[PDB]
Amino acid sequence: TPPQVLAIGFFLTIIIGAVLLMLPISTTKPLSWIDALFTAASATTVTGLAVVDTGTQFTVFGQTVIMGLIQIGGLGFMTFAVLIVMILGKKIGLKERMLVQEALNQPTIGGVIGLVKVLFLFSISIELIAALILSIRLVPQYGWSSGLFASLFHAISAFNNAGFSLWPDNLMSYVGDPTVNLVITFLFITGGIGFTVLFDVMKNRRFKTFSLHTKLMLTGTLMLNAIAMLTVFILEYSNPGTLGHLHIVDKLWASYFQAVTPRTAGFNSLDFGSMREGTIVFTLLLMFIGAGSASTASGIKLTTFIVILTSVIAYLRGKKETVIFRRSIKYPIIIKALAVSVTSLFIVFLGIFALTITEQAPFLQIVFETFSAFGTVGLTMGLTPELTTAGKCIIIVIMFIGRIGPLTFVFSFAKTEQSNIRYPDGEVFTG
Amino acid sequence: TPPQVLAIGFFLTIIIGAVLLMLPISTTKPLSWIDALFTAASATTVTGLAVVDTGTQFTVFGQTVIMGLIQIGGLGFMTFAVLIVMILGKKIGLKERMLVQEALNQPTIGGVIGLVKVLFLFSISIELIAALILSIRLVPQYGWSSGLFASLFHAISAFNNAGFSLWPDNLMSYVGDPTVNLVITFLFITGGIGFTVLFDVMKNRRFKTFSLHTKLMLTGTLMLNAIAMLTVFILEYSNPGTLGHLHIVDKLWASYFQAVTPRTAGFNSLDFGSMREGTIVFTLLLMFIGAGSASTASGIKLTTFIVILTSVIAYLRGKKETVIFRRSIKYPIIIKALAVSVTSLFIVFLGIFALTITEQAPFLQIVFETFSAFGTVGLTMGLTPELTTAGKCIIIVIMFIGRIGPLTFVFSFAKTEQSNIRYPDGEVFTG
Amino acid sequence: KQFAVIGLGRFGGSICKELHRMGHEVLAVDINEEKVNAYASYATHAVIANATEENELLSLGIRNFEYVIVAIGANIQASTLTTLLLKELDIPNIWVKAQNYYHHKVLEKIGADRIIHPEKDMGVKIAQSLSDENVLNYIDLSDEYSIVELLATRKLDSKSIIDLNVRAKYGCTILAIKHQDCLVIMGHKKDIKRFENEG
Amino acid sequence: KQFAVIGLGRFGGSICKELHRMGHEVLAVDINEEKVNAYASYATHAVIANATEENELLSLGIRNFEYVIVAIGANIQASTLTTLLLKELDIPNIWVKAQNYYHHKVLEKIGADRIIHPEKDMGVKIAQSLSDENVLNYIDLSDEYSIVELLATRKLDSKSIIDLNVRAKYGCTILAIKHHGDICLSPAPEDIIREQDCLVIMGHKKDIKRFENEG
Amino acid sequence: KQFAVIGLGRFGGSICKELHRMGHEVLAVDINEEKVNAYASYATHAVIANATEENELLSLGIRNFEYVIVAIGANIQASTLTTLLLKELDIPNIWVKAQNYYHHKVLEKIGADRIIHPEKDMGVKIAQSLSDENVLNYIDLSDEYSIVELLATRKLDSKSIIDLNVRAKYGCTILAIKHHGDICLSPAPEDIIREQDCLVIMGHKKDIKRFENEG
Ligand SMILES: Nc1ncnc2c1ncn2[C@@H]1O[C@H](COP(=O)(O)OP(=O)(O)OP(=O)(O)O)[C@@H](O)[C@H]1O
Ligand SMILES: Nc1ncnc2c1ncn2[C@@H]1O[C@H](COP(=O)(O)OP(=O)(O)OP(=O)(O)O)[C@@H](O)[C@H]1O
Ligand SMILES: Nc1ncnc2c1ncn2[C@@H]1O[C@H](COP(=O)(O)OP(=O)(O)OP(=O)(O)O)[C@@H](O)[C@H]1O
Ligand SMILES: [K+]
Ligand SMILES: [K+]
Ligand code: NA
Repeated sequence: TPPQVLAIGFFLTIIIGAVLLMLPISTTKPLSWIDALFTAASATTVTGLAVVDTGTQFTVFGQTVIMGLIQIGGLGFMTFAVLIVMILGKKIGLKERMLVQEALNQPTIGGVIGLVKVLFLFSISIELIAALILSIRLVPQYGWSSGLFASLFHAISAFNNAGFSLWPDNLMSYVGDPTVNLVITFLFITGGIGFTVLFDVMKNRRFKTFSLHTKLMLTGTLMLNAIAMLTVFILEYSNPGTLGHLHIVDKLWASYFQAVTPRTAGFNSLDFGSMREGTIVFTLLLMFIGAGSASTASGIKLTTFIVILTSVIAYLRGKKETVIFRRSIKYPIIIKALAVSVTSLFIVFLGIFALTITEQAPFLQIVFETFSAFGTVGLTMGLTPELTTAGKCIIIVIMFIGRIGPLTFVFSFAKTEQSNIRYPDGEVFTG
Repeated sequence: TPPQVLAIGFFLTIIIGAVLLMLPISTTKPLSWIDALFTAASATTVTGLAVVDTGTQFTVFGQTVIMGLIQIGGLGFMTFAVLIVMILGKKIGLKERMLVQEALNQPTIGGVIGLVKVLFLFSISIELIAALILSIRLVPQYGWSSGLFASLFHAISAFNNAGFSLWPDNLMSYVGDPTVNLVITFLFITGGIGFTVLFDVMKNRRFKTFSLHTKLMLTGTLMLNAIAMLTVFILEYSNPGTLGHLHIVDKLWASYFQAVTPRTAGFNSLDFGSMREGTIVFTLLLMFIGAGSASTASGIKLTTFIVILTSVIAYLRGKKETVIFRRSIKYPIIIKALAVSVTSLFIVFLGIFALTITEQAPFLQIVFETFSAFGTVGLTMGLTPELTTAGKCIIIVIMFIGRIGPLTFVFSFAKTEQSNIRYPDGEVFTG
Repeated sequence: KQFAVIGLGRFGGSICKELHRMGHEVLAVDINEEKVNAYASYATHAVIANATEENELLSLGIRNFEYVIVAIGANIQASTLTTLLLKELDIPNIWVKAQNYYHHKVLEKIGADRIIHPEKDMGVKIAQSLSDENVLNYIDLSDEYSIVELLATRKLDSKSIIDLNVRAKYGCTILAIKHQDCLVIMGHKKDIKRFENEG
Repeated sequence: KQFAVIGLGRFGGSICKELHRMGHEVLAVDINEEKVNAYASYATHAVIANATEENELLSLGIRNFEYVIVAIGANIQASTLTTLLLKELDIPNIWVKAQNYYHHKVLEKIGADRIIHPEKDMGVKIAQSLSDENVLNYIDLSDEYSIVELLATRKLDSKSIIDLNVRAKYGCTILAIKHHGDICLSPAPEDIIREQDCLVIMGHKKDIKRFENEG
Repeated sequence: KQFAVIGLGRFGGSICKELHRMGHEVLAVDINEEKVNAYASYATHAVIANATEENELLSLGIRNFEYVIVAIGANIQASTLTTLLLKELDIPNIWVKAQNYYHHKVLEKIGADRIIHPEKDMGVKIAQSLSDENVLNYIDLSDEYSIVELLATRKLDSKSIIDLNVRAKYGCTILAIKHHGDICLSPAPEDIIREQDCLVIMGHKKDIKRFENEG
C-alpha cells in the first residue's frame, strides 16, 4: 500500500494538472487532449519533453500551472503532503511515517520526517536565491515583467531537473554566458546530488565524517562529469554543427554544459540533432544513469551503477565481497541494485520496441527519445514534435514509470506472498 | 592458467588459419591481410561474417581449410587436443583434465573426459548422417563433385552454428524447401542446445529424470523459439520486401527458420536489410541470448537469461530465493550470471561506441553488427562488406571475446588476488 | 493417489523410495536441509519445511493429499503438533509413527487414523526367529494361528509329503516348498511347535 | 605516525578512540565482526581479520606501521603467535598486553618491545586508595619517592602553608593546591587550605604517610 | 602417477607438500574451507568435499587416481566409510592413516592396501633415542638386525678404525662415518674417529648394544 499510494497520487496530479491547461485562460491556441496530457505528464514527471513550445502555446497562467507541476513533481508527491498535514495539525502516525520512508526510498524510519523539514526548507531557499542571481541578467534583456518571471521559472525548472524553457531555443542563446551557465549548472547538480547527501554535507563539514553514500556521490559525480566533459569536447571538437564555430573559451562552456545536462536536467547549449553518432551513444549511457538516490533526478541512480560495476569487477578479480571506500556491501544492497537495472532495461527495451512499431522515424532518434523519456531527461533529436497520437501515449507511460521508479511501479500490482518453505538446490550452468 | 591456455590456443588457430587462407593455393582471387585474418577469425570463432564470398574467393582447398576451422572452433580447441593425446596413447593427467573442465564450463571434473568422447562421436555421427540427407536434394542439382561437397560443408557449418554457406545467397534459394529447412534447423538446434543436454537425453529417456539444467534448456528453447516465430510472422506478414510475395506455406517456413536462426546459426531465408525495425529490435534481444553452456553457440546463454529473469521476478514478488522447477538456485549461480550479462553488455556497448567513431553507417546496422558479432551469429543488414580496415579490427576483437566468453577472457589477464580479510558493512541507497 | 511423507528418517525415507519406485506422486517434507537434498531425486516434490507450522503446511497444498504419513517418532512435540494440524485440515488418512506406549495414547486421542511401531513390530518378529531358529518368517492370522515358513532340518531330508502326517497327527497344512528347503506351514501356534520338535 | 591496534577489547578499543581523538591514522584489526562495526567510525581503517595468520597480516600492509599494539590478553595462543609474526616482519615497536606472569615471560622471549598489564597496574593503584582513603591519585617517581594528590581533612582546614611543617619536619614539598576547580601551581607562603581540597605533595614515600597520620 | 590426499592434517598436508615438491599431480581433498585455501599453493588442485558421501567422491574424478591416501586418523567412522567407497570404486592402492589397534582391524577387513601409524611408529623411534642417548637414527632390517647411526663419545676420540676391533669382537661392520659434516662411505682401515662424528654401524640388534655399552 505505501507503493500504491504513491502510484495513485502521482497519476492524479497528471489528470488534475491536465484540466488546468485545457482551460482557455491557460493557452492562446487550442490544445489537444493528448498535448495537454503530454505537457501535464512531462511536468509532474519533471522530464521537459514538449510537443508544443511552452512559451508560445501557454500564457502566464498556463506557465504558472507548469511551475506548480514542476515543484510538486520535482520534490515528490508525499513531500508536500507531509507539509499540508503538519500545517493542518493532524498527527503524523507510524502509518503515515511509512509512506515517507517509501517516498524517499529510505531503509530506516529514524528521522525521515525531519528530513522533509530540511529538504523543503532548503529547496525553496535555493530556488529563491538563484532567481535573484539570474535576475541581474534576465531583467535588462526582458524588462521587469518578463525578466523577473523568466528567472523565477528557470530557477524552479533548473533545480528540479526539468529543462523547460520559455524561449524557443532552450538555452541555445546563452552558450558563452557564464552567469546562465554557472548558476543553472549549480542548480541541477546540487538539486540532483541527493537530499540525503546535502543533509550529510551541511551537518558534517569534513569529508572523513561523510557516510558511504555521501562519499560515493561526491566522488562519483566528479569522476563522471570529468569523463563526460572530456568525451564531448574531444568527439565534437571538429564538428561544424556543434562546438566548431566557437571560441576556445566558448567550446569549454558548451562542453561543460552538455556533459552535466544529461543527468538529468535536459537543458542544452548545442543542437543534439547535429551531434555525431559517437557522442550520442555516450549520452545514452550518461542519461541511463541518473544522479542521487533521493533527489529530483531519475533513471537508475549513480549509486546503483557503482554498486553493480564494483560487484562485477570484484568477481572478475576473484574477490568474495564488494568493497567500496574500505566498506563491505551486503547482499541485499546488491540484489536491489540489480533489480532496478534489469527492470529498467526491460522497460526501455519495451519502449524502443513499441515505438519502432508505431513511429516511422530513424532508429537512433527512437533510442535517444526512449532513454530520455525513461530517464526523465528530456533531450531530443527531433522526434517529440513528430510523434503520432499513439506514439505520444507510449512516452507518457514511459515517463510515468521512469519518474516513479521501476520498482515502486511493479510493487503496486505484484503480490507479496511470504512462504517460509525452502527447496533443494539445483545445479545450472550459466556460462 | 586454465583460462590462459584457452585464450592463447584460440588465438594461435586464428594465426594458422590466416596463413593457410593467404596461400595462393587456397584462393582464386587476391586477398588482403585483414580479409584473410577476418575470414579465418570468423571461422574459428564460428560466426559467419563474410567480407568476401566463400564460394568464389576460395578454392576447394580453401573451403577445406574453412571446414577445418569451423570444426575445430565449433567443438572447442581443447576437445581435439584431448583426442590427439588419446590417439597418441598419452595418459590424461589431472592438469590436462582441468583444462577440459574450464573449456566445457563444467563445475566438477567428474566424467569430463567421457563427455569429450561422447560429444566428438555424436558430432561426426550426426554430421555424416545429415550430409547424406542433404545429398538426396543437393546432388541432383549440383552434380557429384559439388553436390556431395556442398552438403558436407553445410552439415558441418549448420551443426557448429557457423552460418557459412557456399552460395552467394545464403540459403535464400531454399525458402520454401522443407528438406533443407528441416535438416539444417535440426542441426544447429541440437548442435547448440548443449553437449550436456544431449548426453542427458541420450542416457535418460524419461523427462522426470532430467537435471535442472536439461529441463531449463529443453523447455526454454521450445518457449523462446515459439515466441520468436509468433513475432516474426505477425510483424512481417504485410512486409513487401520479405514474407509478402510468398505463399502461406512459405510464410510459415521462413518465419520458423528466422525464429531459430539468430540463436546462433546466422543462416537466412529472408533479407534482414529489408525487414522492419520492429523485427530487428526483437532479433537483437534474441541473439544476445544463445543456447547451452557447453555447446557450439555463444552469447549469454539461455540458462543465464532465465536465472537472471527469475531472480528479479522472485525479488519483485517478495520471495527470498530463486526457484525454478521446484529447485532452489544458490547465490554463486546468480553472481556468475550477472557477471556474464553485465560484462557482455559492457563489451557490446564498447563495440557500438567504437564502431560509431570509425564507421560511417546507419546506426541500426552498427548495433545489429555488434550484437551479431558478439553472439557469433553472423547476420548482417549489409554492413560487413562495407567495413573499413579500422572497423574490421574491432569486429575481430568482438568475435574473439564473444566465443571464448567474457569471463574466461578477463580471467586471462586478471590476477586472482586471494585475501581472507573482511570489512565492516556499508549502507548505500541503490533505489 | 497422492501421498505426503513428513520426516525423511530411516522409516520415512523408505516409504518415499518405495512409493516412488511403484510410480506414485510423493511429497517429501523434512526440516533438515541435507535430508531433503538426498531424497530430492526419490520424490515427485521435496520441500525443506517445518510441518508444525500451519502456514508452511498450507503452502505445500497439503489439503490435496489423501494419505499423509507423519514419520516422526523421536520428537513427540513435533509429531503430535503435526497430526493435530492435519486433523484440523481434514486429511482423510493420517498415519503416524509412534515412539513408546505414551506417544501411542496421545495420538489416539488427537485423531490418528493408524499408528505404527516399526521397530517394535520388527523386534517382536526378530525375537521369534532368535528363540526358534527353525522359523524364517511368519504372519499371525489370529492370536493362535500362524503361517510359519519353517526351515527343513536334516531329518526332513528325503521325506515325502505323504510320509509326513502333519495333516492329521499335528493338524497342520503344508502350503509350499522352496527348494534344507523352506517349508511353508499353517496351523495352531501350539500345534506347529509340535512339528518343529519332532521334525 | 601510523598505529595499528590488534584486538578491540576494552583496552584495545580505548586506544583506538583516543588516538583517533588526537588525530592519528589507526588501523583497528579484530577477529569479531560486531567489534569492528562498533569501531569502524572510531578508526581510520577497520578490518575483520585473524592476526595469527601471515597471509591476512600481509594484506593489511602491516609493515607500513611504526607501532603495533597487540591488545589480546586472554588468548595466550593468539597473543604470542601474533607477536611472533610481527617480530618476523621487523616491526620497530610491538607493544603487547599480557595476562599473567607466565604470559609476560613468553612475550619477553619472543621479543616484545613493551609488555603492558592494564588491570594489574590499575588494581595496585586502586588498592592504594582503598588502604588509605586520603589519597586520590599518585605517581611513583621511584621505589621511595612519590607524588601524591592528597585529600584535605578537617584538621588541615584553616591552616596556612607556613603553618604546616612539611618542608622542614616532614621533608616534603607541596606542589599544587586545587581549590574547587581552581588550581594553584607552586604555592607561596602563605595560602589557607580549605575543608576538602587537593593537597598535591612530593617527598619520600614513608615521609608522606607520617604527614597523613599526624596531620 | 596421480595422487589424491583426503584429509589435510599434519600428516595429510605433509604428503601433499612433499609430492608437489617432487613434481607430482596431487589432488587435495578436505572438508574444512580453511585447510583447502591453505593448500591451494601446495597442490595441483584443492577441493572442498566430504569423502564419506559417494556423490561428492565421483565429482572429484576419483577413479582417475592410482594412489589415494585417506589421511583421516581421528574419525574412525569417516575413515572407514571413505575407504569402503574407494574400495568399491576399484581404486588400486588405498593407504589409510589409522588411530588405534581396533581401527587397524577394521581397515584390514574392508580392504586397505596399506595402513599407516605415523605417531605410533615415531613414538617407538623416539623411545629408542630416549632409552639410548648414543643412537640418532636407526632402521630395522629385521627383528634381529639393524643399521644404527651412533654418536661418538669421548673414548672413541683419536681412535683409528683398525684400533677398534668391532669386526671381530662384536661382528658389526661400520658402513660410513659422518666426518665433520662430510660423509665417508665404506671407510678403509684406518680412519681416525673424532670427538663427535656419526658412526653408521650395521650388525645384530643385540651386538650393537654391547658396542654402545663397552664403548
Ligand atoms: N517438525 C518437523 N517437520 C518435519 N520434519 C521434521 C520435523 N522434526 C524433525 N523432522 C525430521 O524427521 C526425520 C525423522 O525424525 P526423527 O529422526 O526424530 O525420528 P526417528 O525416531 O529417529 O525415526 P527413524 O528411525 O525413521 O530415523 C528427521 O530427519 C528429522 O530431521
Ligand atoms: N587472533 C585474533 N586476531 C584478532 N583479534 C582477536 C584474535 N583473538 C581474539 N581477538 C579479539 O581481541 C579482542 C580482545 O581479546 P580478548 O577479549 O580475548 O582479551 P581480554 O584480555 O579480555 O581484553 P580486554 O580486557 O581489553 O577486553 C576481542 O575483541 C577478541 O575478539
Ligand atoms: N569426511 C571428511 N572428508 C574430508 N576431510 C575430512 C573429513 N573429516 C575430516 N576431514 C579432515 O581431515 C583432516 C585430518 O583429520 P583429523 O584431524 O580428524 O585427523 P588426525 O589424526 O587428528 O590428523 P593429524 O594428526 O595428522 O592432523 C582435517 O583437516 C579434517 O578437517
Ligand atoms: K528533466
Ligand atoms: K554463427
Ligand atoms: Na529408529
